[PDB]
Amino acid sequence: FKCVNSLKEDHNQPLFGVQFNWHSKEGDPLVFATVGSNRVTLYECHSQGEIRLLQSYVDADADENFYTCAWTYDSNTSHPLLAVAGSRGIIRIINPITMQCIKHYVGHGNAINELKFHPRDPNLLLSVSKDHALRLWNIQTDTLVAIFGGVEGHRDEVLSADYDLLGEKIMSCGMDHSLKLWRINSKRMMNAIKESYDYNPNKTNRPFISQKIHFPDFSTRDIHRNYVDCVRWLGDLILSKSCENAIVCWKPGKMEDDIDKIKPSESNVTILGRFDYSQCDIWYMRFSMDFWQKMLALGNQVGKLYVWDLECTTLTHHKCGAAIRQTSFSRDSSILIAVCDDASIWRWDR
Ligand SMILES: CS(=O)(=O)c1ccc(-c2cnc(NCc3cccc4c3CCO4)n3cnnc23)cc1
Ligand SMILES: [Mg+2]
Ligand SMILES: [Mg+2]
Ligand SMILES: [Mg+2]
Repeated sequence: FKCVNSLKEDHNQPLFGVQFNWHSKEGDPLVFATVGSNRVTLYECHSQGEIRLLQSYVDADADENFYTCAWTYDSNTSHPLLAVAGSRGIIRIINPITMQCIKHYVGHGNAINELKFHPRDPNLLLSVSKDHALRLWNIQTDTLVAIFGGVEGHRDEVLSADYDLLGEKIMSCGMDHSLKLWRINSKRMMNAIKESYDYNPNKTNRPFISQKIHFPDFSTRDIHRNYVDCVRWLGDLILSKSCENAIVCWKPGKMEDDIDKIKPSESNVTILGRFDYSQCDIWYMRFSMDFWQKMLALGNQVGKLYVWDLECTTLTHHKCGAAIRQTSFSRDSSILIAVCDDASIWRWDR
């Protein structure tokens, strides 16, 4: 990788999120979104390292602090859509063509730390919050499908979550040092999703009733000893990190235990490997994988970018010295974008 370009957003506030739109065809514009301050900005990647500013969304609330964004598409037209959220605990769905807010969802008792769209169902949006819960939304019918949390749910702020490859299950993590598994392919969750598609408030005076999932399908506090701020699936395996200068690769149960045979009382975990690095011991630092899950990237607190081949390399620039909060690879993995605490954006080309 070579650093081909960089820019600084005029708001001068930290950028906490960056996502390339992976829902565009080959030959279509390479677009990425950044989120920082109360702003959402779209950029287009062109040849010879050129970055073109497309549009900017500025939230009506000046006190909003966007922490996360995630792309989807409208199933009927294939038109892209962008979901954003942060400190206000409000999810906003933005039309990226006009950069206008189409709709909003309220419900979480606090800030939203991460948003993820179901890998198969583009209408299924997952949010994780400081209120200790995860929420699954159906954005086609504007319904709250399920709330994951309660007694045996997270006991502190949820920082991250990820769906597995097929979207049959979710792994979540947070400030309680725990990683929790929630199956959404159960008869209960499959019926709840089916019911959310039939719901329409114009044909009934009764509200749609959300599933209250109080119990995870697996839980562990034996991987990390501090806030777990990033979790991703790698097939049936899990990649997770805390502020202990390591990304841990692990699985629930014993070495040969099938993840779909695991009982909720499973007390074993198996560590399969570790990706070690330096100076990334502050909270709220996200790692990312390319579409192919062949590369793993993580920025550190002094602007160094670590890249590992999943099938190490350190990317540095003398002008890049602020914490890299999040990175995103373009769908073809030819471009890696890093966003920083000083509102700076860095473009690395393969
Ligand atoms: C020192 S400072 O500049 O004043 C500052 C201020 C706020 C935050 C902050 C960032 N991000 C989130 N949530 C999203 C999140 C969650 C897990 C990992 C992760 C992210 C974003 C990048 O990596 N926050 C929730 N509460 N505060 C925060 C960090 C530093
Ligand atoms: Mg084996
Ligand atoms: Mg299976
Ligand atoms: Mg063990």
